[PDB]
Amino acid sequence: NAMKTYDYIVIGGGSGGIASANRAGMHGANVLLIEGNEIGGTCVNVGCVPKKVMWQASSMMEMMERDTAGYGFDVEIKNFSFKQLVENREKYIDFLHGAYNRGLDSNNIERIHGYATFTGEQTIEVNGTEYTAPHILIATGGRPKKLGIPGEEYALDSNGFFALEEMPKRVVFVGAGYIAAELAGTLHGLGAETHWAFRHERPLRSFDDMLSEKVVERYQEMGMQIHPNATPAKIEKTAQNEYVITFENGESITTDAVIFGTGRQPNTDQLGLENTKVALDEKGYVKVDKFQNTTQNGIYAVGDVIGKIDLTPVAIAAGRRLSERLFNGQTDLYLDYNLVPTVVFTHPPVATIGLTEKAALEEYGEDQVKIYRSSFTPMYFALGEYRQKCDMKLICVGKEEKIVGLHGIGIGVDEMLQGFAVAIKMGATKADFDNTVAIHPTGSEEFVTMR
Amino acid sequence: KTYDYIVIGGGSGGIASANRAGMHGANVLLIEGNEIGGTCVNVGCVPKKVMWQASSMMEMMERDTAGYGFDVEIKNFSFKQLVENREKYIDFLHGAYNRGLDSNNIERIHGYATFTGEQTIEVNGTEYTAPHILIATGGRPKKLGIPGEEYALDSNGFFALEEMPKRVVFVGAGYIAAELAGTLHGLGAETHWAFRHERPLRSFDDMLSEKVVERYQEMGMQIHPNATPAKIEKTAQNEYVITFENGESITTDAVIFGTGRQPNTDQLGLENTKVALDEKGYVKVDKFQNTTQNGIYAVGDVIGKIDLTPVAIAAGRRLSERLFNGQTDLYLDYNLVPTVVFTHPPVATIGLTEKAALEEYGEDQVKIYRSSFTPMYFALGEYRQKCDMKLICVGKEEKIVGLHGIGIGVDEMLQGFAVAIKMGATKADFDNTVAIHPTGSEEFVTMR
Ligand SMILES: Cc1cc2nc3c(=O)[nH]c(=O)nc-3n(C[C@H](O)[C@H](O)[C@H](O)COP(=O)(O)OP(=O)(O)OC[C@H]3O[C@@H](n4cnc5c(N)ncnc54)[C@H](O)[C@@H]3O)c2cc1C
Ligand SMILES: Cc1cc2nc3c(=O)[nH]c(=O)nc-3n(C[C@H](O)[C@H](O)[C@H](O)COP(=O)(O)OP(=O)(O)OC[C@H]3O[C@@H](n4cnc5c(N)ncnc54)[C@H](O)[C@@H]3O)c2cc1C
Ligand SMILES: [Cl-]
Ligand SMILES: [Cl-]
Ligand SMILES: [Cl-]
Ligand SMILES: [Cl-]
Ligand SMILES: [Cl-]
Ligand SMILES: [Cl-]
Ligand SMILES: [Cl-]
Ligand SMILES: [Cl-]
Ligand SMILES: [Cl-]
Ligand SMILES: [Cl-]
Ligand SMILES: [Mg+2]
Ligand SMILES: [Mg+2]
Ligand SMILES: [Mg+2]
Ligand SMILES: [Mg+2]
Ligand SMILES: [Mg+2]
Ligand SMILES: [Mg+2]
Repeated sequence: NAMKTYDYIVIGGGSGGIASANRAGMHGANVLLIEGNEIGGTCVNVGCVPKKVMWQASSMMEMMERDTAGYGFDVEIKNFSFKQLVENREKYIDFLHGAYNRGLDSNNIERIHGYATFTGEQTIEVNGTEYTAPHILIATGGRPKKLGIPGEEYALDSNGFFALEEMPKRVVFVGAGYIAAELAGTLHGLGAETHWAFRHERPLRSFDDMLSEKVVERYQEMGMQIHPNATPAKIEKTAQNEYVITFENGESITTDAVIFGTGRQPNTDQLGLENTKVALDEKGYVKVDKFQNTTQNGIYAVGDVIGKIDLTPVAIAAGRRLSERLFNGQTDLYLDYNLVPTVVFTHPPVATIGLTEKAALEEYGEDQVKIYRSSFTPMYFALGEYRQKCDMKLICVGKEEKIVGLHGIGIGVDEMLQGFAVAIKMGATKADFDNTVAIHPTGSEEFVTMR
Repeated sequence: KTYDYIVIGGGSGGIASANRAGMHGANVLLIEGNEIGGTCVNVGCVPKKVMWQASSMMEMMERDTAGYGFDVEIKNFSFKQLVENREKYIDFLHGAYNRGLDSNNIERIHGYATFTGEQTIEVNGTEYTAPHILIATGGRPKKLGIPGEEYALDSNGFFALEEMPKRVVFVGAGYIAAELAGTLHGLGAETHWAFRHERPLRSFDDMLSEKVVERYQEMGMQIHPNATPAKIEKTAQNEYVITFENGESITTDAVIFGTGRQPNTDQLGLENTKVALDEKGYVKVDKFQNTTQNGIYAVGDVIGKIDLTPVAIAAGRRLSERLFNGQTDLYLDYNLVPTVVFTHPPVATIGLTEKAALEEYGEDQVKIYRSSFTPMYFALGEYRQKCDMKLICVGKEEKIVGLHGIGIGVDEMLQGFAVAIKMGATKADFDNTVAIHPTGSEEFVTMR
């Protein structure tokens, strides 16, 4: 009957929760981890992992259809089974569940399958029983928002996309963020007649202009239909087993599926926070200080639920550093949220870190900003007729030309960024790049040979 | 005639130095006896990378497509078309290099130069002089030196191929043999790789040499260690038999070798200068690329330092900045130069090997971080190719003195890490950089 006591209770078994629980357990803490759905959270089950698998498949189909002849190959794709692709993808995710469970076991983590709700400042309830600890981590992540139009029951969010076991012949993606950009490129590369509709002149408005421009340009060249200045009005199911999505501008598209990515919301509703001193912002995100402390001593928060940078490695690092602080005496340790690198898996991929050109100009002024810009055809395309471009930009500030932003779009940029992120975090200048000998022949060398 | 600068060799180093000199107003003469662009453009980095790409594409189609739900058939593979297309691209490069030389007012002569005096050279029976002369003549393949050597092909012979041998034996332990072996193996040839010692790639970190062999063996390449070539004989059925000193013999359609290169200094007329050569024939130079004779300089493969294109280019450019743009103290640092080897999968390396670090700093000052994982790319098929990474750290601060990796995508990962390492990155600098997920590159910043 008495509350079962632990040193640490982690609510949510996703990127942030698993990382924080494991690190606390490694340091000898008696840890309880609570997950209501599936171990691994969003990234493993309906996020980064399945997205990357599908991207890889779509890239493979594109390479085979377009780039093989130039290298002397006459290739025929006798069949493509989207169903088998999905089955293999899900079999890998099941394997990941096992890998994560073995990691948790190695760190002596005890787990509960169910949803937790606070019942006091240091007490939660799940499946009828109460548990208490002096340290509780909220790592509940987020979930998709609804489309909010008539016929939305016919549309699919990202979860709906992953639930697909057959590919639609025609599809309309609604949204301007990286999720819509990535998923649109995936079904398009796999052969669906693909439309991408977004509200303004351009999508990916938070990205550097070079990147938003080029993602659209590259997709448009390969045959994706772009519908800018398109606000959804309604989705109608017709008598012929198909849908018609109409926009406020009057245009319409007949399609087999509508997939939307119009924002996510934090999993703080029905968490019982009224029983704590944890404050939420207007959007429902948990307020935290630099140390991941909520407004109540004894409760912490990391990951998507705090509404800062919604990436798996951020949640992981925030969670690990938090456990080092609480259970390994690293009293002053915290995660720096500046200069976090991001890769977006468009076709080709995008790499970005630091400030956009417009943000740099606003912060430092035109007289203090110098932009280096490069555009070249990767050697990979030298033998075919399709000359896809790779575009790169370095944003430098002051006499010293300190790099405050680096952006690129092109084949292979997904693997080029990590090292440059290290150098930029260290305060790299244009001179530091220039003094590093190039590696030839690679696309990466173009970053250190810009004039 | 008289010029401000005479450049002997129209390869990576010579073109780079000549263009930079012309850009600064020097009257330049560049002499090239063969093809503009030298080794890298014609019979090196460029065609090597093109063939590697074709090889990787075939391996991908045959092995990795089923896992992603594709039933694919390679109906035909035309090595002849691949080479035609490759050479068409190289011809385009010739044109671009020539346009660049024209833009910098470089005069060119097609012929082989020989020194006749300390500041005078001869080409096509005519003499030319200049107060500054750059030797950028590069190197060439060594010969096998055994009976039947004429039946084998060096790397130049490999690029001269317009058709592929069905069965092939690669001879040599260096990166050239390693790369070419992987290329023909991925393109379908029954491939053997024979080298003199227990392992190849002996100048590379042990993790890299060991894994290159392991990865190749797993994919069906036949490895023959402790195999010193003895002879090659042509049989009555128009096939070759290469025999080694250990008694092994292999019947094959071609023997391709990479047993080292030698500097192009022997027919250069250096007896007419004060330019000294080392015991192997390399031109001796100081940190500023000065030969032992004032007025003559040398860059690139001919100096026997780091035989890479970007090194030759940077040495040549900086030399021209020093000689023609008053950058008196400018020189190229040859430490921490990054290298990528296009094996299958590729190899990335910068800094010291584990053994060199241990010898230099001592066991109690060296800490090694290792990572081994299966790239997600391979998660859906039966073949789980591994990616292996190593960070070599020194002292209490764990300064990174070496970084090594083998696996898919490492070819594009290295450049940025080289910048950080050149800046003096520590393990803490890597740890303090947020990872990018999902990528292979994140494993470099998350080792424990
Ligand atoms: C389509 C898509 C693609 C993405 N691609 C990438 C990418 O390529 N790279 C990248 O870095 N990031 C990517 N992300 C973002 C990444 O998935 C998230 O940033 C990350 O999953 C956040 O981790 P988290 O621990 O905050 O939340 P989650 O991983 O969402 O975990 C929260 C967990 O808590 C559980 N939960 C919620 N409430 C309770 C409760 N009361 N009790 C018990 N359990 C609860 C949920 O079931 C969930 O499993 C992507 C996201 C999406 C949607
Ligand atoms: C198979 C192979 C693959 C390679 N792959 C890579 C790689 O991926 N990355 C990399 O960085 N490096 C690579 N290299 C190395 C790179 O090609 C060389 O380091 C680079 O070409 C050296 O440039 P250089 O100017 O010193 O000599 P070269 O490029 O060889 O140029 C020397 C030129 O001088 C000419 N010449 C010689 N003597 C005379 C004379 N007396 N008069 C007139 N002309 C003369 C020759 O015809 C030649 O064109 C590779 C080399 C080979 C053989
Ligand atoms: Cl973990
Ligand atoms: Cl939108
Ligand atoms: Cl911008
Ligand atoms: Cl979204
Ligand atoms: Cl040049
Ligand atoms: Cl050998
Ligand atoms: Cl070697
Ligand atoms: Cl070693
Ligand atoms: Cl060699
Ligand atoms: Cl490979
Ligand atoms: Mg499942
Ligand atoms: Mg709300
Ligand atoms: Mg002139
Ligand atoms: Mg002979
Ligand atoms: Mg075959
Ligand atoms: Mg002669």
